Amino acid sequence: SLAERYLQQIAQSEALRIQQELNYARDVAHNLGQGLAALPSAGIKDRAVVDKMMEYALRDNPEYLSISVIFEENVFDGRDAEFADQPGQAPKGRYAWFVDRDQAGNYAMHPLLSYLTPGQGDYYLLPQKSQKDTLIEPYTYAYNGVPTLLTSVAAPIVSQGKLWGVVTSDISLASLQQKINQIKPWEGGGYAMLLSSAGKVISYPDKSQTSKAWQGPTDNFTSSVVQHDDAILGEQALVTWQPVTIGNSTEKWYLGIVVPVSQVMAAS
Amino acid sequence: SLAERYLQQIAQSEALRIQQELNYARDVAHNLGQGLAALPSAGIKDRAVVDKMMEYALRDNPEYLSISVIFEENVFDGRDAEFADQPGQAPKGRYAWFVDRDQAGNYAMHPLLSYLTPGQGDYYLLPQKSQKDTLIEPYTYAYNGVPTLLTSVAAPIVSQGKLWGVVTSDISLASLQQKINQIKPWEGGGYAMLLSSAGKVISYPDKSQTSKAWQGPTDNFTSSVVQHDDAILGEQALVTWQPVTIGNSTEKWYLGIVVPVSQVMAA
Repeated sequence: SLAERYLQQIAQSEALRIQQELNYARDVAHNLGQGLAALPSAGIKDRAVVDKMMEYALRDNPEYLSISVIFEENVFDGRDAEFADQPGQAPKGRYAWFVDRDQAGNYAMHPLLSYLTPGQGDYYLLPQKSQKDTLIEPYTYAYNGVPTLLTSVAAPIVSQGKLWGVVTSDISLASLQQKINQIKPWEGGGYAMLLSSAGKVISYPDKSQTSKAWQGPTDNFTSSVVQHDDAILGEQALVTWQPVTIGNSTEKWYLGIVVPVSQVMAAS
Repeated sequence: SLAERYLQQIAQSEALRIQQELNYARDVAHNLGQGLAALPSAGIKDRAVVDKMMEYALRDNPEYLSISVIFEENVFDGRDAEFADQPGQAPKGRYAWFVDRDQAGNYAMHPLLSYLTPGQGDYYLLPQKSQKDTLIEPYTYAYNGVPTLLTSVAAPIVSQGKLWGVVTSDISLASLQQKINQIKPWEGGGYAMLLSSAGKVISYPDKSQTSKAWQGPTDNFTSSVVQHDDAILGEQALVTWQPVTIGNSTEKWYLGIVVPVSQVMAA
């Protein structure tokens, strides 16, 4: 049907827009990583140089929560054992650090205490093993004493067959929701929703649903158009899903478009 | 009008896909540039470090022709005078270099001899003046002795108020054409076109129009659908235009979608 193809095409356009936002974040992390891997080749072995490069990347991205960098064991300078148990360092002396902004807006380095533990540390552990770009399931981190729901857009660092580590761009769920809730897919109405790979809510007009498992209408996040009793719109709605993918990832997120049957069938 | 709106939506999706590809190149150049500007701040003043980061950016982008970096005068190391008027260097001893691949496939650094000359050097001169990301009008450079049509995706380096220079990702027009000509906007049929800001043909299914001016019926590059006799399709066709923009560029390219009227009149 012509209406349903048009609806499918709207969903495609909107998934491409949000895909551009997430790829931008992947690119910041991926391109920062390629430059960091060039440093040992050029004879630069000073971890303060990595700190400054990470700082300038965060500086250029004022809405990001932080940038995180994890090199593989010893590959940067060979000195993980010297840092191993010193105060304020990361587990086993690894170059595993992130940069964020303080309450005054100046830039601070903090060690990645979580990077070896399953769950919290998946921003490192999952892409380290797959060597694939990865949109990480939503989780929580306290920045300046404020619990914050976020995702990480993680990019393995691969060059000349060698894994150098992982770089991530750390993105608040709120900032994503700010873009998704602007989407008005049909004559200034309807709404858009965004779901993770595991089907966790990234953005839904009922913010109380954030980070929770979706328990609703999808038939395996189909591209087909399906009619549902929608609680946000309070009427019969048409729903279609489109995938969102970054870099070389094989997994995906799902953008959903929801429009009222009344305004669609009636426009005909 | 529902058919019109769908056609417009198709153009918007195809435009977004091309725009993602051009923005990937903008990002390569922009993000390298931010890393390079960090280096003096960290005490690195060795031009060989810049060489290596450029090489690693090109290595990660085997399809690109080269990556070019032009620093502003003396901003990296203050030593331009020590490199000035030596053969093998760029004009005035500037850090102005590109990296490319040999016929053997290994990486070589070459000076940007043209960075101050109007026309050939616009990849530097135009973004240095506007300080905006810029899709450079298509031009020619002899890589390894072979004239090649390319565009440069140019990203001025700005950090904490200061212009540090310009980085560019240099892309062959052939690779862009190879992507535009796979676009089949309708049922597997029709085609897509790409005009530069100046109306030069970036991509048109007749490649002999490449880089030439477009003396065709564009309606102020309107989203509005317009009907025209089309030579490529050989029938009445519907045309619609959508902008394509990178970074903070104020200028844009235009993707045109062209589909036969007979197949749109179907539904």
